[PDB]
Amino acid sequence: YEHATTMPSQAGISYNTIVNRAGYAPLPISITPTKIKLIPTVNLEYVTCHYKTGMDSPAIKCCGSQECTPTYRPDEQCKVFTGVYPFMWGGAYCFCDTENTQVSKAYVMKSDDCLADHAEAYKAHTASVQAFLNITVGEHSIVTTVYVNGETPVNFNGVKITAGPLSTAWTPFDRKIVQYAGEIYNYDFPEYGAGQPGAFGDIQSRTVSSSDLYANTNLVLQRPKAGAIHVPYTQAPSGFEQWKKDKAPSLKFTAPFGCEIYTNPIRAENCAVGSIPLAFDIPDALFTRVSETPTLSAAECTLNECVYSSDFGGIATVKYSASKSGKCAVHVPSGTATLKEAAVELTEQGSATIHFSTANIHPEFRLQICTSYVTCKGDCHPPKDHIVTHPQYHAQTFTAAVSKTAWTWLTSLLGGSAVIIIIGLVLATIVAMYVLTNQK
Amino acid sequence: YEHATTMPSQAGISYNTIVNRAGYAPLPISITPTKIKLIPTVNLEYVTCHYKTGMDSPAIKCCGSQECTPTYRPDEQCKVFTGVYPFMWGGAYCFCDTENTQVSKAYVMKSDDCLADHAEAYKAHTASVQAFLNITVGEHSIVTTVYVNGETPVNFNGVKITAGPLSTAWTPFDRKIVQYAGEIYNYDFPEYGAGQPGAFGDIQSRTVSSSDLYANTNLVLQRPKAGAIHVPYTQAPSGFEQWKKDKAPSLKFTAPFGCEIYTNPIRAENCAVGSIPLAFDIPDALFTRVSETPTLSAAECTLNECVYSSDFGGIATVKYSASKSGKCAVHVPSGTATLKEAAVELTEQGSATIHFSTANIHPEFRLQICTSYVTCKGDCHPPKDHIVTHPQYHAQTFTAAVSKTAWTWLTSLLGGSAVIIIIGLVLATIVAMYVLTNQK
Ligand SMILES: *[C@@H]1O[C@H](CO)[C@@H](O)[C@H](O)[C@H]1NC(C)=O
Ligand SMILES: *[C@@H]1O[C@H](CO)[C@@H](O)[C@H](O)[C@H]1NC(C)=O
Repeated sequence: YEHATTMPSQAGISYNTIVNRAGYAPLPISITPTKIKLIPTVNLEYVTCHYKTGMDSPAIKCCGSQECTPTYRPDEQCKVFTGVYPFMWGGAYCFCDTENTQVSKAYVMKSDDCLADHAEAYKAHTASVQAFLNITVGEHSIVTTVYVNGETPVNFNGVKITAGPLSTAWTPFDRKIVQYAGEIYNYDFPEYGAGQPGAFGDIQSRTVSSSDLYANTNLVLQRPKAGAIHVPYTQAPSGFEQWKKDKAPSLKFTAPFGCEIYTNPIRAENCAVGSIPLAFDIPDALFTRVSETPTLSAAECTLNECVYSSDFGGIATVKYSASKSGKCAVHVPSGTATLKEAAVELTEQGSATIHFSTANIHPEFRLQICTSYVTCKGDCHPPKDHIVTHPQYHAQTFTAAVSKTAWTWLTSLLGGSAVIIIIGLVLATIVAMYVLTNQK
Repeated sequence: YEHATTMPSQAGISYNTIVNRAGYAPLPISITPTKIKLIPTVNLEYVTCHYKTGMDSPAIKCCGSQECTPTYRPDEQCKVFTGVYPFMWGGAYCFCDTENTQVSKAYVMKSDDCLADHAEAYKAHTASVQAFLNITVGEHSIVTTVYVNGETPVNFNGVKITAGPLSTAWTPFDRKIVQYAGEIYNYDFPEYGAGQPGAFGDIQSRTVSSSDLYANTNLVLQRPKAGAIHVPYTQAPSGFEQWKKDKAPSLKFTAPFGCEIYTNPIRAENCAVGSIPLAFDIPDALFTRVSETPTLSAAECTLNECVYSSDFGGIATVKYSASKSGKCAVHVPSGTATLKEAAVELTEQGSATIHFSTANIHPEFRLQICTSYVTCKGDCHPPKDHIVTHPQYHAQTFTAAVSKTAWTWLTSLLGGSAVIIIIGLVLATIVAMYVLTNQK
């Protein structure tokens, strides 16, 4: 037997349904999502951190001249200044007043703290969805991680369940993300080998331990101060620190649908978007006979009180005269009310208490018990608190909260609109016939 | 300056271009794709090998009874066969004619050779195109790997180059692929936990070293033969061996467009499909004035010998009277002839030989020397050999091979009919005017 349903993607809220074969005991099914994870496929582009302008000692040649060698280091600048007269603590370092040269080199590498303070630039695509589910089919329970691709099955006690695919392809991440300090930022970082000075990714390394290091920090060399041994340089400040000075709140605080953004692996959790289409395959063995389950006779629903709040604010009592005791499944086929429980203990005679949540002013829901269907009615009152801290436990309709008196006005005004028109047409036809009869 | 072009995705065949500025020396471009890789993203969800049906030693009890231990191993089956009379090498085992019990249980494990002789099932999507290019711009050369996403740039001598994205999204790998013995198969394997007996994936392990194993092989325990201590079982023959028996040739032999399917990483190399858009950003320092390059005047192109073969069958010469010697670029802006080279040495006066490949019988191609432009015209003969081992080095048009006699026949059959129609219309108008004039 193949069953199909559609459970909204909302963690922490149960989803109870019932499988009704033509002549067999109903089968209760409950799916409880404890966590829904969306994990994009991310590949590392590069890693950025503060740079260090490590720079070689200035080689001074007296009374002569020097030439520059490349040495092939990231963003290396080498320059020879002629006419220096360097000084030390001991006195004048050189014995020629002029024609002394000083060659100064300045390169850039990753800082000493790049092994801990670095931001990784990822590219994300083709997100994959997983869900932690507590499933209960016909008293057969399981707690398992299901992949929400519409093909991977979770199987237990002969029952197969295939979840998904998620009705939406929306993902909180763009095509380029930046992960720093265990916090995902949605940033459009420069491509590798295309970084710019003063901005994110001015220095780039393919990996934290990688030997290669692109570096474009606008490094230039200035002439040393007269009578001083040092290598002056003026380059644009670190792009990593500048990015951190203003980077906007992370995806923890800006992701739509209230997603929770986590790292290792980069994932989103409890995104309240879309619905998961569930497909059950229940073997015929689990469908027992009607005589084995209690059979209900002479049952009626009484609505003790209803308050159409977000939580289970409504209650009902069913007067029942059952064939025997035992567990009995309860359900609401309509979408006008959702029960807290999908089962109830049932005695030979008595009354059963059922908690439910609804959004209707005047409920009219055709509740199902063991095999019988009892219509349950009543009135609801507004909840006593304006703002709550939990999501909505039901689903509303466009005509849910109209209430009887608004129906009365809308019908009287629209019906009265039609009645007067009908009277006008009747009078017109009558007088037309009368005039035609007046023709001699 | 930004120069955008396109290049056919055909490995080995050099693609030559000339970029012309307003009044500066033309700049040659030469791109040689040595190798083009298409690398899909693959997720491994299980591996499969030959199974080994393990089984415990039978537990024999004389004048007694035993109970089945709960199953805790892959496909474990346990049965307590009663009324056995085991018979060891040292006579009968039990002194008890009947009410002797034998517990026999069996289960499935991976074979001892699953570390090497296994096939791993991947899911493939979102192929990532890569290329290996020789780029030559203005006597500046670089051999590099270019990611054919339309954003990653390659830098050399101040020149930016961005290739891609590939004009087509075609990939030879299906959604589900299988790697075995270095060969890739487009196999629609069952999902993990859905393996069936006697078919590929009857036993499934998430990874090679994983401690989990899903086994479904119809293992069934049979009653032991009288007087024998052994565990008789029955199960479907291994699905891995059956798949190996009839699995069809791998993608290496069936992939369209002549792709070469390689492994580690799973990739398709040298597919003759699609085109790669190229975008060059050339710094303005590379362009030099026409005065520096050797300008040319008073030249004409004579076609020595043309054969429209796949290779460079056409040979022509240009009689040049250059202002000075040096390098000079040559290119055909049209597609009716592709030159062998994009550079030639010019003396003060002389003749320079050019090799070109054409697909048309009468090449009226508008050759472009570095400064002067020469129209080259002639006739061609068909090639001698029906089959060659080279790909086509030129691009053919729909009207390339129409020749002159067919043009005359077409411009006769069409055209003469239009002339006859014009004559008929003229005669009709003339006689209509004549008959209208004769009203009086
Ligand atoms: C399902 O299992 C989870 C984890 O053990 C638990 O938090 C949740 O309350 C369970 N739900 C039901 C209906 O048993
Ligand atoms: C392209 O690179 C390969 C590898 O170095 C080389 O064999 C080949 O000659 C190169 N082609 C050109 C035109 O430079």
